[PDB]
Amino acid sequence: YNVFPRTLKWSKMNLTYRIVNYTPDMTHSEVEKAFKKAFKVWSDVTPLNFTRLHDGIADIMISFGIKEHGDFYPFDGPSGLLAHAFPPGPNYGGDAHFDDDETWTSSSKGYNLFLVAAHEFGHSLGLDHSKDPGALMFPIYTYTGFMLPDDDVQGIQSLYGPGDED
Amino acid sequence: YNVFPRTLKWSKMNLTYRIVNYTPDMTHSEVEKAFKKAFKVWSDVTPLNFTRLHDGIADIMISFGIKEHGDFYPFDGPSGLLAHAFPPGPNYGGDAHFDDDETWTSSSKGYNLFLVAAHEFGHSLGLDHSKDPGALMFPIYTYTGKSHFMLPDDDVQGIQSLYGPG
Ligand SMILES: CCOC(=O)c1cc2cc(-c3cncn3C)ccc2[nH]1
Ligand SMILES: CCOC(=O)c1cc2cc(-c3cncn3C)ccc2[nH]1
Ligand SMILES: [Ca+2]
Ligand SMILES: [Ca+2]
Ligand SMILES: [Ca+2]
Ligand SMILES: [Ca+2]
Ligand SMILES: [Ca+2]
Ligand SMILES: [Ca+2]
Ligand SMILES: [Zn+2]
Ligand SMILES: [Zn+2]
Ligand SMILES: [Zn+2]
Ligand SMILES: [Zn+2]
Repeated sequence: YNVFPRTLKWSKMNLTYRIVNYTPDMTHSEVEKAFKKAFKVWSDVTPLNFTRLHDGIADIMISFGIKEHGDFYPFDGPSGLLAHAFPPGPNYGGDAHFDDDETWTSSSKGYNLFLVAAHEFGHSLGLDHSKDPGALMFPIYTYTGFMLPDDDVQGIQSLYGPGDED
Repeated sequence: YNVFPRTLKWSKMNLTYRIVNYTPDMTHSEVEKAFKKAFKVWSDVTPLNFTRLHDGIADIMISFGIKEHGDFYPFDGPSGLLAHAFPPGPNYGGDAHFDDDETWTSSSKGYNLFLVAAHEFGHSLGLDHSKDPGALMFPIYTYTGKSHFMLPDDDVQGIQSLYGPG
């Protein structure tokens, strides 16, 4: 027999993602690089592995949409809500949605896609918002050139462990 | 940091359920008796008690739906997904939905509702799928043709590890 896990987390370490569509704001290449680096933020401190799929059903389906886009969390046009992601689970679980009424960038203008994605993928892996003001999972956007804060390290390792520690 | 905490088990032994609507396939009486019997499977070997409500909010809301039916876990017409249930918790937690594109029966002409409900209520109470091929919680429907149902030992040990013996 099997009881349900104590916390919402993936039960396998090999996860797949798919970029379903792209923002007008950045090249395909810029978006792919941003997401790849965002996943590496988390794989670097756990045993998780992320492989990209070009079609079909992935564990983490990533898309850009506006207003109503197929869930209970409609976006709201420019400004306000920027993105959201669903906790590990069946079907839409793990999926990450970005509001394409925002301006997404590879730089410090608008919202840096890498940084917001890194935050959203935290949710896709089972992290909620943190009260640690320095945490990646703190619910307020900040821009910098990346090292993952310790609060997020402790959080993600509480779920999946550290993977290779060196 | 914060993770998404799972309610492993119900915090209370006395649970309510409500049959929100009914399948065309069976009489109201047949449906009510199947669900009552499905709960009895679990209450017979634990301290859990189940009482039916006819109106308002209940711990376990039971309904029949087709395709997209309000939770963004859509059913798929005849065959495939038969039903799903949410693990213990608030909101949708505990709720059980049956695909009304399936044929439901009190016998063997279709899917026996009692059996599928007994399995689905296992999920409502915090059981995941078993790997024991003889378990009720094994994810493959089977019908024995016997007038009496005996809860397999795997499921008994499973549910009692959560709630203890009656
Ligand atoms: C909806 C708002 O949530 C976010 O998207 C979000 C992005 C983000 C980035 C940083 C950060 C920047 N440089 C270093 N860190 C740790 C810190 C918190 C953050 N939150
Ligand atoms: C696809 C979802 O899984 C189910 O709906 C399901 C129903 C079911 C019934 C029995 C059974 C019948 N007679 C005695 N047992 C133990 C065993 C396993 C089962 N799984
Ligand atoms: Ca917005
Ligand atoms: Ca998904
Ligand atoms: Ca845009
Ligand atoms: Ca179906
Ligand atoms: Ca409920
Ligand atoms: Ca039907
Ligand atoms: Zn969304
Ligand atoms: Zn967030
Ligand atoms: Zn449903
Ligand atoms: Zn099941």
